[PDB]
Amino acid sequence: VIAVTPEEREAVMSIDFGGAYDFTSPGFNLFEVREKYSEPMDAAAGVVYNLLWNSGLPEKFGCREQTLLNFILQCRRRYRRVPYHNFYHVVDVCQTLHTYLYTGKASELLTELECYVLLVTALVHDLDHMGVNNSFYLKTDSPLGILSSASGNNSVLEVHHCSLAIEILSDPAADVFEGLSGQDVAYAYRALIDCVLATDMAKHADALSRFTELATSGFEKDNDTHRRLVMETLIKAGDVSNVTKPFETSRMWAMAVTEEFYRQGDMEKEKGVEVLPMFDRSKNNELARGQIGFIDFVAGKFFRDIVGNLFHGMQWCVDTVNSNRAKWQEILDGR
Amino acid sequence: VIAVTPEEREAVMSIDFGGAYDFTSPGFNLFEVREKYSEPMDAAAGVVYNLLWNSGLPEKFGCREQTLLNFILQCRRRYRRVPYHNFYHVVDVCQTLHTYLYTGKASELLTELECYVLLVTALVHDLDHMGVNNSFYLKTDSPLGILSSASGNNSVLEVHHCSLAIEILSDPAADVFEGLSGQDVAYAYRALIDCVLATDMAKHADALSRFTELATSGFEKDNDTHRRLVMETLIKAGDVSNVTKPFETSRMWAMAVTEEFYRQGDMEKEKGVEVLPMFDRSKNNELARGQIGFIDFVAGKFFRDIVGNLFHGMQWCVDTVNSNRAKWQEILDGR
Ligand SMILES: CC(C)Cn1c(=O)n(C)c(=O)c2nc[nH]c21
Ligand SMILES: CC(C)Cn1c(=O)n(C)c(=O)c2nc[nH]c21
Ligand SMILES: [Mg+2]
Ligand SMILES: [Mg+2]
Ligand SMILES: [Zn+2]
Ligand SMILES: [Zn+2]
Repeated sequence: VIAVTPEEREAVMSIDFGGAYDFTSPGFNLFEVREKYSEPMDAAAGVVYNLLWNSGLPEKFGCREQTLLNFILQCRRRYRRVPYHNFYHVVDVCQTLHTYLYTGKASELLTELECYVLLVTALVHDLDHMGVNNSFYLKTDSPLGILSSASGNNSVLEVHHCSLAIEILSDPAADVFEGLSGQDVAYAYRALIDCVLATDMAKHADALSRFTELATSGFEKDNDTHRRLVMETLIKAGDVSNVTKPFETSRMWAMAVTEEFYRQGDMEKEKGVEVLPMFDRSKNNELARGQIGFIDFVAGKFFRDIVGNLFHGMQWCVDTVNSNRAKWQEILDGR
Repeated sequence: VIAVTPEEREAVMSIDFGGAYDFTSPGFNLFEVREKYSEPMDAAAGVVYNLLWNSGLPEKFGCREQTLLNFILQCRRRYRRVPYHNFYHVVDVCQTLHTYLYTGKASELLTELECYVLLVTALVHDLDHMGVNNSFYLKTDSPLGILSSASGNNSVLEVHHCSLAIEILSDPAADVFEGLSGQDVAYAYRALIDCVLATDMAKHADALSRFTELATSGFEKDNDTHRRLVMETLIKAGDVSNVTKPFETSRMWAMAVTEEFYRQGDMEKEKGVEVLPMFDRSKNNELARGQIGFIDFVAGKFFRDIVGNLFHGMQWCVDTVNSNRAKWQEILDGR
């Protein structure tokens, strides 16, 4: 086990935000932080450390300050230098989930322990992502794809993310569940795992269907399964929240996603496997049309459905994705 | 990636066996090597390097000498200091499989590539075993157990071993599949994974059932699935081969298995969960009783069945397990 050094912790703690940022606000722009600090990775770690510690949740559940920081840094160490699925993506999902829980009032549907676990889970949900999706592993006969097929689980990356999450938390120095009872620890692990596994987009249609059925049948807060579905739906929302952010911020995320997809396509061309147009740098896809498509077919539809049927406090997400769609449409009609 | 140093390789190559051992013989006794050499772990690594390199298979498939040695050492690094599931167990399974393939003539049912992959697989089949079985993870609500429940695969340990095998092989310096074509590499990985997953004893009955059907319908060497089942059955045989070795050697293995089981039992008592008789140190069970039970209802029938139905050249395994049962019975009747 490679321990986190005092220098590494000090590099994050020394970051001075000068009270010029509201990490609890939906308007927070992580790209601004990345551009204004010479050490963007330390600054990013600082954003989540500040946000999580200041929430009072870690302290409430017996997690020490240093343990929380070590956890954040151990997670960071496991994210690669890819265009999109890097440390910044999970910092963003974590911060975004905080806004859904507290600014969006989703915390009213969960216990405090579940809110804590959901925020922690955001940081481990994409561990060791290599910039290629599950399909790539299966199409290229990659070892990880072969193992997933033989073991009987199509969630290639998600099970991998869970395994690494368990590895990180097995270290006493980074165990953010260190203050929980044995019963709560087992409960927390299952919730964390359920949430990470729920991010597999191959389960999207079914996930949305189940959420809708829960909402229409009547949410019962005393039902652990109902609350679990809420947790899974929230992390899914954060995972596809890029299109619900202020236009300019949404575009920056889109350019990152695009470059990552193109790099996967470059690898697929080399391996002689099928390359979907959206992953092909040579088919000059239009950014605007692609964003309108993701909004209409996936993300916009998802937010309109979950906000309209249960997460009423997250209306701003819908108003913004609708506004962004109109802006992209305007761009299309202009070219 | 932690590279293997020249000094580490030198420590293995400096081991002088002289001509005191025949690593290709069913009579080879690994305990003799362990007891006599001051650096038993280096000597054990030397046994496998000598056996595998001198087989001609690594060279035939483009595996370089240093690559093979690095692979052996990378595997060794991942075995823990537990009583039974340590590096010596996999060295034993590897050596035993060689005897089944060449002394037992099982190589006649496989391609040379499959023989090579089978031998390599023996070294990675128990990577990072912690001295407790799959049941332990489930009974104690361990994170790995929870992930298994959520993922759908009950072979907790075996999937883990495969994951680490993939990790080791991802290193160009230890990639023993480095000389294979892309097609053969994918084939090799699937075979290795199938074989490791086949070692989960929870699937024993089904594994034997399918093997029997293979014999019932007729083995066809040109059928890739038939040869795959042969590979899986052979590694299973090697895995439970302790009872087929010369009595004194078999007895020493039994002592190691027993102590590991007792330690799992001690841990279960500390966690407040059920402890089965076989794992209870406090009952002071007779070594002979446990071996007779294992022979009578598991290993005994298994060898009699696979040898009688297809592996006819491995008759000595059946003859020895029968003579061993008789000796255990005499130890009991004498006490
Ligand atoms: C990255 C991917 C899993 C989800 N995702 C995304 O976040 N944005 C912004 C997209 O435009 C997009 N298009 C497909 N998938 C997408
Ligand atoms: C390690 C275990 C799963 C297999 N195994 C074994 O190899 N020996 C020698 C035993 O006596 C035994 N008893 C139960 N399982 C056993
Ligand atoms: Mg993901
Ligand atoms: Mg095993
Ligand atoms: Zn994600
Ligand atoms: Zn084994």
